[PDB]
Amino acid sequence: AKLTKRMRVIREKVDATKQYDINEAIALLKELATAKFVESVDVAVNLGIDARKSDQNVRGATVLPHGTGRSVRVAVFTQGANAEAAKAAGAELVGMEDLADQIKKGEMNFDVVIASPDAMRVVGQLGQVLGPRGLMPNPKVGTVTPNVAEAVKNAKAGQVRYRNDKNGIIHTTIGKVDFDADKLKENLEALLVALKKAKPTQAKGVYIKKVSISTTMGAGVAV
Amino acid sequence: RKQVSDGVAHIHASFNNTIVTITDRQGNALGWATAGGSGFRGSRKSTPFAAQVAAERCADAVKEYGIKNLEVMVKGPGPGRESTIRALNAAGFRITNITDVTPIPHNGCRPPKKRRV
Amino acid sequence: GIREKIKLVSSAGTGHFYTTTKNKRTKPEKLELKKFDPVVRQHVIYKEAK
RNA sequence: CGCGGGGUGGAGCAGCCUGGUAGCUCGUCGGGCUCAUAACCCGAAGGUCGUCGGUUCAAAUCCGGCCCCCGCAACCA
RNA sequence: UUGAGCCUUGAUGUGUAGGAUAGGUGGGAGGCUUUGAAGUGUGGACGCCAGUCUGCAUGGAGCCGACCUUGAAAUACCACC
RNA sequence: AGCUUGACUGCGAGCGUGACGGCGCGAGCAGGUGCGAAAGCAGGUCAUAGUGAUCCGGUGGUUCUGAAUGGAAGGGCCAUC
Repeated sequence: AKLTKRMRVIREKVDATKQYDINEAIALLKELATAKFVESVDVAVNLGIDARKSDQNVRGATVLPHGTGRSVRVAVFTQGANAEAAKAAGAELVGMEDLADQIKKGEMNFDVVIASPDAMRVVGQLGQVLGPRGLMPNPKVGTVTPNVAEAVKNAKAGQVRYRNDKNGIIHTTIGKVDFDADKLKENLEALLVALKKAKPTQAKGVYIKKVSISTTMGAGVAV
Repeated sequence: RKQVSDGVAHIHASFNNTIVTITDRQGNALGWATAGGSGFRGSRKSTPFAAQVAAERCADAVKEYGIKNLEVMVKGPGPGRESTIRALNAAGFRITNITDVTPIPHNGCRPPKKRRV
Repeated sequence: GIREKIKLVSSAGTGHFYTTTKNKRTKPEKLELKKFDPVVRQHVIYKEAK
């Protein structure tokens, strides 16, 4: 005890105060994980943003070349034959009046929700449980729209949501160490420029000093 | 706060009151009580019980400082000078030594009894 | 006086605000009335009155 | 033309380098108890945390507006 | 030496409510641990008196959850601050 | 009472008085609205006190200006206290 066995099998692979590049860091991250299953890659980074200033609160979504590193279950709310057309275009299930039961209890087996403005009344009255879970459709980001058969095709475009918490920490799943190194590189490079586009018009000192990646096995590495 | 578990008790007794202070042997105070500040006025603070409530009230000032085994320094003529100590023992404290440290002025000021009539 | 001048926002998001003299700090009643606009000159809803 | 400490039953004030206990207490109202009034002792009645927001199930504890108070011609050109 | 400040070191969360001690907080049915842990009691340390640790009482590979159900959020396995 | 906000907007043939600054009366067109079944109507209240030019500073817009030249400051003009 207490340093766990799968962390003792990776002795002398990390040294403190060491500098890297993405191609060097992802080859080490693949070497810290020894597990038999397919493991995920998660980012957790601190930003130069002041908790007193309302114009420095960072939250929204983006579309990345490989998304979060997995396929997503998309749900679509609309009426008549266009619900079957949207199911063919890029959705796993139709949004029903009966589906509100799984929503209001918070036991939803889906990742993204799209709605037509005439069906929005089935989920708008559940924004208290969809909002804090990162599942809420919003007219200001085109996820409440009459053209659902193009909006579900954009729900398969590699969607990643982001939201900061206290001390300006922000979190995203971005891949697998089972991926090709050029694939894991292009998705991380796309996350970084989507986050540089998201920089506020006033920031505290240096906005993003480093980028950190982990699997939790042997802990994370910075670039 | 961490327990200090050592100290000296400074007790003073008058005809109508009983006073208690707890110090570390560096001379530094950690708690106080009186038979009056124990919630009594008039001659109710002269009681043998107000001298007990003073002991348990000064012990309430050092309960987190952990002092229970100490030595006593006594001043003044008041009968509470033993009524506070026989009660302090029944409150769970250990007494090592008791020394009477009352001063003896070489007169100076006239004794406050006056009368002169 | 104590009634004082106040400016209204529009539902069109205009830079030009409409002025009236109306209490907010001791006797608020608000105002929404629609008036002439300087950007397309076909009126806009001036509302809320702070 | 502009700033930040304070605002918590009728008054005064803690609560706040853990985000929820509504508190210390003065007065008001009513009983024990001494020769008797008060002290003492046992109790009762009444809170839009100035007032709306941000992040939220949640803000007295952090912030931002709006308001009032503050040593003071806030500048009056 | 000291008000304010900084590099360096070591452990943290019951302010209420439980069945229950959810620091804030993001993921999550498959995984950690495996000559040692489980738990409610007199003794020992501490205590918010609920239990946390320790030898015994004792056991000897678990432990755990989904249904159901408290809660805004959960109670394996584990990041970020 | 119902509807409505014309307490609108670009322009204006002309007329009355005051030493001047100043103050009163108005046909008719142009853009966009409203009342009304429609004719017809509205350029703030029943009308006589609810009140300063200018200098200056703040404030939205603007190549109109701008001293080598291209931006810029300052000024001009339209808005405005």
